[PDB]
Amino acid sequence: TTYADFIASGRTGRRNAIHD
Amino acid sequence: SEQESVKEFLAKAKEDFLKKWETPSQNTAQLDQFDRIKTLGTGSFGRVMLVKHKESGNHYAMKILDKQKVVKLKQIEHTLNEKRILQAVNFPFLVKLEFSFKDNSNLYMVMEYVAGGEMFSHLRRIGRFAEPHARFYAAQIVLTFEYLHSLDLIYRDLKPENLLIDQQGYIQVTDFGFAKRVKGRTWTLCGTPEYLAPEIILSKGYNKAVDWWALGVLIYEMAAGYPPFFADQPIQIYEKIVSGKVRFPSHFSSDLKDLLRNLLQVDLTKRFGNLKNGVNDIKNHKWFATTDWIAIYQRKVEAPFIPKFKGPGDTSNFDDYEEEEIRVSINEKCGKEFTEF
Ligand SMILES: CCCCCCCC
Repeated sequence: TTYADFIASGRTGRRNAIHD
Repeated sequence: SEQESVKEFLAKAKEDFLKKWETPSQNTAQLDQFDRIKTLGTGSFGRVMLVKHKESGNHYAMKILDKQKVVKLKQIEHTLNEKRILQAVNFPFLVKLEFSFKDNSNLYMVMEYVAGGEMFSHLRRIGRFAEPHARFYAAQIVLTFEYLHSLDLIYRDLKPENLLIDQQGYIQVTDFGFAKRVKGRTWTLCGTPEYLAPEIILSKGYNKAVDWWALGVLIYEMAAGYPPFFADQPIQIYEKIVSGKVRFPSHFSSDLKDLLRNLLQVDLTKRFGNLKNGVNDIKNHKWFATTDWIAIYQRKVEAPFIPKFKGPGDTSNFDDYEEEEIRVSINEKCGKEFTEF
């Protein structure tokens, strides 16, 4: 499932902003 | 009739804002006046701490930016914007800036403490919000952007990590680090990968419309429990974003999918919020047929969820961070650069 895919991904934690 | 009261309200709001906008507050406190309790969060250039004001006994959240680090990451203009704007705004769903000041090494912004924690925490915990629950949050965002946009302000950093839940279950937007006042187009590459509009990624020059796209991402993420464009590396995210293909989970209502397909519209010229009816096309959407905007604004609606608060100064709703002692140099650092702060 997609949810399961998200859960295993590297981006489940807090996401920082980019600027450059 | 309803539209006219808004227009008037907004009008009066623009006047108050301009007054503060032109003559910003400055050096309203000193480090010595507070006790540092705990780090509530971490961001890209500085940190946020739970603090206590010696004289009054109230707690606040204090944002700390290191002047030199700000300088190295080219965020000077952004930092001046953030403070100048926060001090001028006033809306029920925005964090109130209490005090601001600086010292040899840093910049400080002190705001009201919002104990409920980040929307992000709960969402991830619960996994996903029920539509009505999400609609309740989205509504607040709609009105907020309505306010902000009317002031020529662009937000640029919407994401659950930036929405705090208050004692009453309502949302408080924090982190104005990328907020900008601009009449016209803007070109900076800033935001959070998952939430970036295609025009930003495509280096095309953008306006207030990026905020609406972001609102689309937020709503999908709240209801599905995962963003519409996810991957492990940013580059892959940007590729999915640009591509213009969205899939919806089987549980989304037809209404929701409609709202979403219109918000997540790759073509600015077709994107809701960026058309003749402006915000109205959104507020008028069938998905929000049930919402009493006024009541939301008034905070008369019952919140679907209320975080648990065990005492003033309780940090239960926030994650734990490693403590780093703040150091104030003997030498003034980057004075010139932050004169106006
Ligand atoms: C007295 C009700 C005014 C409505 C507020 C509008 C928010 C943008």
